[PDB]
Amino acid sequence: VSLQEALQEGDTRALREVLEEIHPQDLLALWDELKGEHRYVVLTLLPKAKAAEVLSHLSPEEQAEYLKTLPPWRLREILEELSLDDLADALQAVRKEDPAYFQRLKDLLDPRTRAEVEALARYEEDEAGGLMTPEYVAVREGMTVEEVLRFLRRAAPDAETIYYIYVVDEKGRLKGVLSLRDLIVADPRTRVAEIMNPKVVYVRTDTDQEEVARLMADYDFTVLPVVDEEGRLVGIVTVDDVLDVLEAEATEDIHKLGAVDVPDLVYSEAGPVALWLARVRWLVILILTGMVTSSILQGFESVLEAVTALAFYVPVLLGTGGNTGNQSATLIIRALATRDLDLRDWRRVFLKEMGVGLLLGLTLSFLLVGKVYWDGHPLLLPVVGVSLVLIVFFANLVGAMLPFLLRRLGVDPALVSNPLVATLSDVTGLLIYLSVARLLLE
Amino acid sequence: VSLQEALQEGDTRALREVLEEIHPQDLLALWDELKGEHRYVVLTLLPKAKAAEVLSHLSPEEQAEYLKTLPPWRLREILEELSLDDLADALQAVRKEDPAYFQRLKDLLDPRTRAEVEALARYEEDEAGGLMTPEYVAVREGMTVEEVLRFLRRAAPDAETIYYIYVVDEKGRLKGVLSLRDLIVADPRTRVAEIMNPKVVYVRTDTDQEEVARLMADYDFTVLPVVDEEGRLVGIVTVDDVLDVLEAEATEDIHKLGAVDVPDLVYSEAGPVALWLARVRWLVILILTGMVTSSILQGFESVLEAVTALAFYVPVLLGTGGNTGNQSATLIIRALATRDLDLRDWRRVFLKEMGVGLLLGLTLSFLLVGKVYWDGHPLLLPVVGVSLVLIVFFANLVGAMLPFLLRRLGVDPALVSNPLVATLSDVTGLLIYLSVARLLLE
Ligand SMILES: [Mg+2]
Ligand SMILES: [Mg+2]
Ligand SMILES: [Mg+2]
Ligand SMILES: [Mg+2]
Ligand SMILES: [Mg+2]
Ligand SMILES: [Mg+2]
Ligand SMILES: [Mg+2]
Ligand SMILES: [Mg+2]
Ligand SMILES: [Mg+2]
Repeated sequence: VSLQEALQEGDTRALREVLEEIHPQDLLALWDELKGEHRYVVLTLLPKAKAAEVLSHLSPEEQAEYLKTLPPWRLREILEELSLDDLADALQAVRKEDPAYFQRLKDLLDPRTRAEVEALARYEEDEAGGLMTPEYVAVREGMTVEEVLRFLRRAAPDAETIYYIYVVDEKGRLKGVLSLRDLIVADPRTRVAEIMNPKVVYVRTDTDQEEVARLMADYDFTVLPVVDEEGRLVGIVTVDDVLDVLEAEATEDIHKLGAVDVPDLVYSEAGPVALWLARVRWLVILILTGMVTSSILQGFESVLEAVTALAFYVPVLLGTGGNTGNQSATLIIRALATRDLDLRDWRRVFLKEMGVGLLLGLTLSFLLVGKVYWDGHPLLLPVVGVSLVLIVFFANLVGAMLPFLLRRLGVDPALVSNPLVATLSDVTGLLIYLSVARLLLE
Repeated sequence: VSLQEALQEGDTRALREVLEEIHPQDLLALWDELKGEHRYVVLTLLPKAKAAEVLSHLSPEEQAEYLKTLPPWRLREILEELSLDDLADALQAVRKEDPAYFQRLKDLLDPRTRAEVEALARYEEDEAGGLMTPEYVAVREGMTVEEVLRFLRRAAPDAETIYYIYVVDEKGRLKGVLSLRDLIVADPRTRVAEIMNPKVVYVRTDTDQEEVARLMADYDFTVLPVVDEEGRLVGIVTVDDVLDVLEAEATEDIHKLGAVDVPDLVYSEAGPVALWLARVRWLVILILTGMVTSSILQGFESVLEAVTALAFYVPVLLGTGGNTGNQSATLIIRALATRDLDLRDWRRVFLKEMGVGLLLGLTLSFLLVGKVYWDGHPLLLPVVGVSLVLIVFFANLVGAMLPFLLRRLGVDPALVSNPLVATLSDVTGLLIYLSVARLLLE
């Protein structure tokens, strides 16, 4: 963290001596800790490589932000020494802000590369496309080892990775892998179609990130081959590239465990007006059904004017019944995602749960009713116990069987938030404290 | 999914023709879909490799489970053709169940390997140790390229990975990397200390998984070098190995967003008794403070017998106030984790939020109070609006400033669940509907 010295004079000499011995990340680490001036000045000095990298690892918006400021003499320079896949996605960041700057800034790009990027924008950001890089290593089945090792002796600094060589026939279709770990021990005269592997795993141009992701986690890979409608090899996907697709779809899920329902969402980047518009979309439909909570507490007013001396027992009661429905749904929901359990594993849970439900209800009842007495209302004390428990159970069995419900209909169970619960757990959670009090007084 | 044929006869011939052409994973996929008999019989047929693999990818308990049943003539067989790191962790799985079987089963292990694993158990399963594998590639600074490429021509099938060669001096200390991608283009006569990289990133033997994980996501690596107290290179960590550490610490986090507070937790594996003991640890402390919710609704009974005609407005009211505190805490909590925001970023949120809070409260008030009239209680209609709003705000500002609170004291913010909120959001959320009704009647 000494860089903050060879930069205060705004010279040239003492600065360049640093922007060559420090790793891109160190910078990224102290980047959001910089000033609108230093940054605007550093992203125009580090070498072609470093500058490019440090950019691809910036918020999509923070990227296009410095693609409108940075001097045009460096644009046609960075865009090149910048990995293609990282570009494609990054280049798009701009489009969400300036549909013109795109068409224009795009020209600064060499037509030899542009035509390639003019194909990675046609693929969604969900499917393989928006992740696959064309800079791969592809050989032919009718070649030698001494030949492939010599083919990589060159064109090695122009391919995302030469550790996994793919094989394709004349028509361009894939038909086998070829670990370099093998090209090193094999005999220099051996054919390629004899050390290769015909049983190759792949991913279609259109496969949800999550899906693609999973494969590289089970099959313990690091490089997945992307194919097209017919079967031609048109791109590869790196692991450090998908290692993010996780934290992303991971934070997208932790998010939908609240109201917050917006695709890519960061925090430091979003004015109060922004959070508001989204957060309040949900917070509202939620208090539409919750509204019915108080409307029903009305229909049963006749007998309620009798439950006059009590009813103070709807907070602790309707809440604990909610907390339950949560743990339940939480646990099952993530499960459905971790490929643990399934659409066919619902019976098995329904049951398994009934046990935990009535199991808890009892431990809890002893606690609530133990004080529902000591508090000062020994009168009608069954309404409390019979309900808390008759509910904790009825609740845990709701949040537990709901997530499945969605999947049976095709919908990210993550949608079944905690509040969607702490609400429907108030709806039904009340009707019980009513019949368990009405037909407990006549 | 044809395997279910060459297995019904319980023969020998037609079965082994399958357990040779089927990938380990296909099996794992249909493993939890098998019977206590087929499994117990298949894990004794597949070749040394496949059988070993399929085991390392099984719940820690489901592992040690089949290490007490499987025939002893296969144990000293699997435990060998089984990667060391995966063993270490796996062999421990047994220890949490049988402190004897361990000491014993351990014996079937070749002393040459045993002494190696008798060192991977002294490292926590949180720290690097429980993840680092000793089967790495380490060379010396004073060697050539044609020499390292020739050193890998052999001992290639006994190293976790030879794609990233590490350099160390005579005393065994690390001092540079060496990408194979380089050993391929460099001149066969070039020394090692001239194409290597002195600026190497590393991880100490004791570094929380998450921490070690992060590195391999930023520096876009795939192989991290593990060092010891002094600085000697004693192990490496694979990406596909850490790619899990994520989904793990990822699901540990989504879990702590409820009561569910237990380290490694799977679902299919946990008798209602299991879930119960943990889930109910939290659901209890939670309804200890929630208990206070109804005890306070008492202290204000004198004025409450007055609020007879009403008070049915505590469900929709105290709930929406809770839903708010959730979105808040959820968003901020995950942020603290995504390295977005910080312990210094508390002021900027407190403010940013005041806006969103009072912003929402109003949108919401319009909704609640719009019906608090049309419902049939136009009388004292301010108690509803003034509170809902005076609360939505005071709630969102709680769940928003709570996660930081813990971090200021060193505690995984994830602990601040949603229900921990939907409860404290009931405590304070009430006291308001009281002063906003008591000093609104005199
Ligand atoms: Mg894996
Ligand atoms: Mg990439
Ligand atoms: Mg998605
Ligand atoms: Mg999801
Ligand atoms: Mg509640
Ligand atoms: Mg930890
Ligand atoms: Mg990364
Ligand atoms: Mg490993
Ligand atoms: Mg965590």
